[PDB]
Amino acid sequence: TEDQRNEEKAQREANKKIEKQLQKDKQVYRATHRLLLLGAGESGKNTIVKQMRITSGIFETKFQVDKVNFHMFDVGAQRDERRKWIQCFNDVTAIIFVVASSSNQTNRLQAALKLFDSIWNNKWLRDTSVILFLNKQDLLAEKVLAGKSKIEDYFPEFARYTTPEDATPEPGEDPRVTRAKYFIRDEFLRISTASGDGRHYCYPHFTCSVDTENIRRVFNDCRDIIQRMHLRQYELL
Amino acid sequence: HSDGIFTDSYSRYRKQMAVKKYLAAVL
Amino acid sequence: ELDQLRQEAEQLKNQIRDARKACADATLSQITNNIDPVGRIQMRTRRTLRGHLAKIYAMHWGTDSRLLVSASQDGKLIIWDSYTTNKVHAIPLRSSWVMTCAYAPSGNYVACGGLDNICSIYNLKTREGNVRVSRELAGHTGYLSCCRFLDDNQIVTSSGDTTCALWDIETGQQTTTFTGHTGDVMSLSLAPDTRLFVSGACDASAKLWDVREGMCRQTFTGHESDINAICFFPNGNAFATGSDDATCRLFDLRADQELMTYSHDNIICGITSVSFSKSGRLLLAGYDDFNCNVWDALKADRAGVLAGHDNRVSCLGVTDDGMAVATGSWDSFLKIWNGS
Amino acid sequence: SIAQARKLVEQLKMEANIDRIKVSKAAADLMAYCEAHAKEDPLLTPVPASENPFR
Amino acid sequence: RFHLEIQEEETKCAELLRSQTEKHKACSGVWDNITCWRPANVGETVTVPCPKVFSNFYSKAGNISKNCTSDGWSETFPDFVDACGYSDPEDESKITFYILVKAIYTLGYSVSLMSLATGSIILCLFRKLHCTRNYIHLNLFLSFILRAISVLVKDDVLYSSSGTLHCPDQPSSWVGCKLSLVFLQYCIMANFFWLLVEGLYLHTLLVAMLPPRRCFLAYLLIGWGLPTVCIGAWTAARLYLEDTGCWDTNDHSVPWWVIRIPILISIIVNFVLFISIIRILLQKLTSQYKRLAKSTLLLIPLFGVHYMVFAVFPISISSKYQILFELCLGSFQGLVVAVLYCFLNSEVQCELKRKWRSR
Amino acid sequence: QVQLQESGGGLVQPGGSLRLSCAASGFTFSNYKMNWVRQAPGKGLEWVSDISQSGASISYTGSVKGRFTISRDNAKNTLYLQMNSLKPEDTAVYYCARCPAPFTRDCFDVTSTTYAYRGQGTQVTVSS
Repeated sequence: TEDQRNEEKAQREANKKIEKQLQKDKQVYRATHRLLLLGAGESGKNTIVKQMRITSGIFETKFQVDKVNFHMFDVGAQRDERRKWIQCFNDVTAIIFVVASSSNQTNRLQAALKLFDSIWNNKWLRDTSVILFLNKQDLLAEKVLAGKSKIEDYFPEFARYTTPEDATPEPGEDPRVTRAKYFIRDEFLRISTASGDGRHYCYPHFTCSVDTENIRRVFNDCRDIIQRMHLRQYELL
Repeated sequence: HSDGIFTDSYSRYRKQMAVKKYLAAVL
Repeated sequence: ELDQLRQEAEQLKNQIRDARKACADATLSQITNNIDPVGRIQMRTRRTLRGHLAKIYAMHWGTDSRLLVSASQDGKLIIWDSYTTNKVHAIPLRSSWVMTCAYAPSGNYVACGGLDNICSIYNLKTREGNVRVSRELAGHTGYLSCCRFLDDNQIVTSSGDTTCALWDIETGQQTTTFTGHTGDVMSLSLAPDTRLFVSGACDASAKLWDVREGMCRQTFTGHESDINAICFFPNGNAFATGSDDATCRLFDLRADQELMTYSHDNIICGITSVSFSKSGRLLLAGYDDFNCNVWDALKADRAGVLAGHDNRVSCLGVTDDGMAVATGSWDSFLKIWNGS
Repeated sequence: SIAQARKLVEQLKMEANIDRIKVSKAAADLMAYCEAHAKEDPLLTPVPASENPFR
Repeated sequence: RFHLEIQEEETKCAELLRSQTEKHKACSGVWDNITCWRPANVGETVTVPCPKVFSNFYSKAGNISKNCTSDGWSETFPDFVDACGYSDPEDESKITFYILVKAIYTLGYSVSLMSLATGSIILCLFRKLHCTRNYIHLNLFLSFILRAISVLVKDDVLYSSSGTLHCPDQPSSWVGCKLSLVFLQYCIMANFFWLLVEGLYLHTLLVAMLPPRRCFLAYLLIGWGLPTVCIGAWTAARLYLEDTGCWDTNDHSVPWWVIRIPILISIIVNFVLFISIIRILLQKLTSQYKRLAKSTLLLIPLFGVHYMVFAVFPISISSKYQILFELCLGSFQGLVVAVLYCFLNSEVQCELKRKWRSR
Repeated sequence: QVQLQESGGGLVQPGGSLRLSCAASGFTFSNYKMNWVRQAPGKGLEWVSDISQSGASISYTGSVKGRFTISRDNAKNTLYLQMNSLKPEDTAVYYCARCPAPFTRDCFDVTSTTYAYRGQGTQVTVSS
């Protein structure tokens, strides 16, 4: 059996070479943050990913912020069904959810609200935080001036809504648009708090799809998600 | 640390007891 | 027009369901009184293979019961050695998301396929040492879910756009395309004679296919929710499906009826992967209740729990020789069992 | 529209014309295979330690 | 050493009255008043306090003088109790206090050892728990165990009443007790440095987004090597400077500050890290006070901020209450660290339950 | 095979009354949440109102709340959607949509053209 010791040693050489090849990619895999970008197609999703830049199923997007690496997995040419290929998106740091506030052929906020409802309560997504981007907020300024607009009929609960005092809107706009804007954020926060699991949290934001602060907001909310995740296993939260 | 303080106090008291006993045996 | 066609379709469906009801004579449990239970099968981990970063979503055994390939969603493809827990290849991938792999029957090729919609083929000939992607197979618009080798020069792929192909690695073009599903095809297993292959789809329907003509032969609709995993009986004349409705079921290719179903009250969660053994007596079944399981094809009763994992189990492949039973969870850890 | 309905109708047409076999007749082979492979499957019978590579 | 301090003074003047006996001094240096006098003529007398072999305060620095006559030292004008007597009337309560505190802290350290013997092995034996955080926790538990063993072994080499107290002149027992004292000091230092790196880890996971892979070796460095250097900076600064007996006493200032400063620095920096982490948690929770109080209570023992109070505060408060605070209440830290980081930790109970169900 | 059947409808004046009944077979009716998805002509699939396993949570699309109500009865193995107080802007085909995931309140595909667990629905026409 002396003809096997040499081959056993060669196999051990291969094994140790392979473990050397894997322990270096250890840190590479643990360094980057996986972000799943998601949302309705008719939003400014493509504009957002194009700003992040400056046929395949998944369009990669790598970018560095403050010398931390982000992999943004924009979903490419795929079907409308999301029940299956979302299950593999449970290790991602966060799910960016870009939703357009276009209160018009068919309503977009109710469908997107239902989709967020399905995302929130999913069994494998109970630990992945969601980052909400309410786009087209400036369009509401020109949409509320029509009079009998689509903002007061399709959501009659807005007809008797009083704007929160602690909420300071963007200066330079009438309180009516601020009311109509914070109404949608309240609609989303109702579900985002009504779950009560406490293992994952939402983050609402307002953006116009053309500005540099989108990436900064993503980075800040990812850092907050990481901080709360670290506090979690210490039983501090 | 406090343990050094307690040990110092106990050692001083033990020496005090020993010297008191020695002079009691002598005086 | 549409009304007449719909009425014809529903009448044909009524005829088909009546014919299927005609085939039913007695339940499989009644005629299996003489079948003794296999007993509590205390199975323990013989070896455990550390080395995967993220979750293992699929794995395959080699055709010699020695080498096994294990896909991971960290961007790696490790070719183990079950005898000594050694790594003989650690070939990386150009797509991070891997949803399936396959080890060629000759033991010379490997495949992979995920959300990239490309079924890369890796050549282990290695006339120069370093492995190469021999061919990338493109043409799918959904996402690859399970690819298996008919032989060294025919690979069948399942996609999420309701389409099963049948490629040709020599030329890289679909010989024939199998359409007729409704939802997402996500698991297919070739026959022992490699002549036909089943195909379960997320619409709760299986459809036996064929690789010569290219037309569906039988269809099955027994599950009440999206199907998850499927295999064949070692004889090749039966196959057990497992779907997300927290049930397991068994089929036959000629009886066309639910021969014998498996369930229990305390299960309220679906099943993720399925495999048989070579005696056709041990349905190993990886559940998402953080542990694998085993059932009997003739008893439908508990026979053991492979509870060693910390997440779901997405892959569970018994070896060709029947000696060992690999398994791999979303805990990024892989185990080998052998009853003793 | 019409093409999809025609395809569904033609697919369902051949599904009604299939061989009919009693469930007992088809099931008689499932346990026959098991009893033919009863003493050879390592997970059924106690595997010998000498020939077990996982010793 | 307890009654062996009289033999050396007898020997050092034993050569007297041997070569000086030729001169017929009026008052020969006889062994009177447990002071080895010297022969001298009439009128020679030197006032001396209590012997330097004791050199205690005695609440009075008196002197002892005699008179020289033809026969010798006829009498001693002052008395030892009158000049430099102990004059301590509260010994009957001090004995009770000392024995009570000793029993309390020895039982506390014993039960801490009993708890952490399981506490360390639970972390060590389970593969799924092997992370950097659990490695730091295992090191902290080991440091508590080391401190408890060192303190429980100090008393044996110092307060063994079961012996005959003959105290042989061989110095090997002295070297053994010195070794035990050095072990105690090292264990105390390594215990106060394995609470600092707890704060360092918690404040690094919450600010830096890229925890370097080589910081575990650095953490082991501060945890073990630095207290070794501090001991080296103590023994080598005490071995030939304060070459006293078994160094349980800390009368001199130099061998006390050099061992207190590496404690006070750690306490201060751990406190400031604690307030920073409280600020971070408050800004997390600002967008409830019950959970904030719960987290603060859960985090006080881990950071060891108990030593914050009664250390910065002046030690002029009877110099006794801080003994009760630390050796009686604070000594229970091992009981309130294993219970809420190895016993009532959710991530460890989640697998103790399956272990208890599997067997 | 999972099947769904729907009934009801017919010409009704605006502001009238109507009721829609949903019959299911081939599966247990308690496990799955059930909701109503109506497609107006030339429009995408819209969502209206859902009822969970028992009926504890009921929600409506804003354009429909205040006039319509839903009901679920496991014993009768049917679903009810009362459709009174009509408007001339909701004439549509109704699909008694089923969600595929059992024993859970989270499931994705409901409003899509490629979904499988939906009925042919019934046409509801409202005109003067």
